[PDB]
Amino acid sequence: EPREEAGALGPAWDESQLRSYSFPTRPIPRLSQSDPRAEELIENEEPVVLTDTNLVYPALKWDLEYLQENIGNGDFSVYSASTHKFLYYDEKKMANFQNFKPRSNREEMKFHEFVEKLQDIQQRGGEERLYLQQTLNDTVGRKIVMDFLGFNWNWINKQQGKRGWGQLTSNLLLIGMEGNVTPAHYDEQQNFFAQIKGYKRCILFPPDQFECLYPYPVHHPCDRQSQVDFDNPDYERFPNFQNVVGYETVVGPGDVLYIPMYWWHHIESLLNGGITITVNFWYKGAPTPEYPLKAHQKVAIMRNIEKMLGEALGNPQEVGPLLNTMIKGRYN
Amino acid sequence: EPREEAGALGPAWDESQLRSYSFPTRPIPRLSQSDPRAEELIENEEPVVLTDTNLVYPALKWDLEYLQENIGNGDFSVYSASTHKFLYYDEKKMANFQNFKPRSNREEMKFHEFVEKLQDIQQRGGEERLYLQQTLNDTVGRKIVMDFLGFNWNWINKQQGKRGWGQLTSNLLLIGMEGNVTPAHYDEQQNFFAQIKGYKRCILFPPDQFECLYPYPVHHPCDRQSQVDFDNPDYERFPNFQNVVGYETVVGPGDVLYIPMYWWHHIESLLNGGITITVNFWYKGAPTPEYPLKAHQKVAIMRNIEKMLGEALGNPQEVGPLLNTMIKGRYN
Ligand SMILES: Oc1c(I)cc(Cl)c2cccnc12
Ligand SMILES: Oc1c(I)cc(Cl)c2cccnc12
Ligand SMILES: [Fe+2]
Ligand SMILES: [Fe+2]
Repeated sequence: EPREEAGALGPAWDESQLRSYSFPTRPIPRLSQSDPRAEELIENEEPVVLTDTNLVYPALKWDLEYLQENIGNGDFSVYSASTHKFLYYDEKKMANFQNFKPRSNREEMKFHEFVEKLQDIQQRGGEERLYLQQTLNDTVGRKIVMDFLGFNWNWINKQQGKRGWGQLTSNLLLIGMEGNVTPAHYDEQQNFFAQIKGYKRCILFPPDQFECLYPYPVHHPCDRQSQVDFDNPDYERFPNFQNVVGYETVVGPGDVLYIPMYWWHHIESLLNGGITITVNFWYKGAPTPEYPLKAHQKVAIMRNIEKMLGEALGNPQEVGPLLNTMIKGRYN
Repeated sequence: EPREEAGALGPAWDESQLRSYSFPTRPIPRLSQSDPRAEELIENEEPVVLTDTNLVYPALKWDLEYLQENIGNGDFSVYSASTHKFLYYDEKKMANFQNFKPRSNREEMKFHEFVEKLQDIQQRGGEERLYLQQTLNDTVGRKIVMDFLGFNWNWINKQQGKRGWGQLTSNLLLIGMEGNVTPAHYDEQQNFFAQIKGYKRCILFPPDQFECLYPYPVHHPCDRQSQVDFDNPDYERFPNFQNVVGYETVVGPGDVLYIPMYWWHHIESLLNGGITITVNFWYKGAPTPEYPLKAHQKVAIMRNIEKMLGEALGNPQEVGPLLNTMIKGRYN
């Protein structure tokens, strides 16, 4: 059931704001940071919404206005698509596949310019949507640095210690528009996903559902994304999508979602629900210490064979025919 | 056309002694050792029958009687099958596959005992056939050592030098019974196949016909053999067998066949043609020095991925499902 906001301000969100999908899902547990079960889920690399970290307390005041006034005149990466689906591609790998035009084009700008194109689009009721994805570096204004400084570093660094994780690799900041979807993909890093403004539906799939999810080829610029269009699944090409079962939740201002290493996540900003703000924190996982082997290690292996083959053969286009030659009438 | 033996002794063999097969084949060139074209085929790793090496001149006198009188009382590996097809299995790998009973059972013995079971079988018109495959070591009698000593070492060692090949790894000696088939398989070593007594039909396939030949899984005890039963090919399981094209020849006393590294060979002793004797010499190929990649190197690669996977997963039975997970809806 949708959560009731304090002081009776009404339901935070309602069902009609969520897209409809072919697969069932179960709920991710919402817990307190002090709960022993949350700690148990994290070490066990299972998802968990932590409702009371205060991780990004100072950022909760943030709207566009405030950020405009304070982030300063630096350069911000802005992605742009004529549709609700924001398929991230990888630029390095574009060389690997020629018959692939990007359907979502990046563009650098200043915050006011991003806010410009934002207010405009809404004022002219357009279908174009936008995402601001910017790895928070240095150019940022004094107040925002003060906001940053006030994040709950005690809590997060102590999680990094207990999990024996490696180093904080990045802090993306995300500002998007209502209805924005980030299609299913997995990451190699442990992730804390800190919600700030707006509501996001997060659907997660364990790594053992590799077979139902059909990642793009490793050398493909969409490496790590599902090939399956969730809005129109192709059961002829992707029969095992019919078997997919997700874990689902809705995060709002103050919630931190642990997205474990190698879990798929598909993320959507609520329809008619306004802009969204998230900040995420990524940590390199603990290093390798044993059988039975875990699903994610098997995924590591498939990736590695694929990388190796592309090297040995001098050509990523040849990986697929070599793999078929290897299994046809032999392993299949 | 079948070759005419000197002094008009009649056709060496006739068509009716050859089994009938679903695939076409072309002839391997019969050449002289002095011919520049033979040297050109060898360095190019293509097959060639050399008609005048004198490689095993002293052994041409050998029949059963002579060998009995001279090889001495040592131990000789003898394979035994209730059929014409001698499927060699690998003993180490038997652990890897349980639902596999060997259909051709080995047995050690003395030469007279082998000759015993030979004369008997013929006298009692039986379907059981036998092969003597013995890596010539030391136990052998003085005359046979003298025979050995007289082989054309000048010629063979000078081939090893020119080809930059590594070391002579083995000298099998083969004595079999008429109609014996050795089903298609490939070897990793360069091979000189020296015919001595009887006639053998050798059908060879280049390594680029991997796809039509369907080798068993690398961890299978029949690793390196075709899965295809040439006498009853299963075009449902092995569709690309329909595309197979071989190079064929008939070798007799005095002929040496170069079987290049990684070429498939399927070998059959002529029907109604009596016992056969061969001695083969195997050399480790030249070491690796470049694209485009050669078929055999690609075969090296498929083998390696397969070996790696079996290691990483701690279980050869899991190689196949991991490979399918890796290609299904991804590369196929
Ligand atoms: O890597 C990510 C980006 I970039 C943007 C979003 Cl919305 C994500 C959401 C969940 C997990 N990872 C995400
Ligand atoms: O490895 C071999 C054995 I053991 C027995 C036979 Cl009649 C062969 C014939 C051709 C090539 N290799 C062969
Ligand atoms: Fe992600
Ligand atoms: Fe062989």
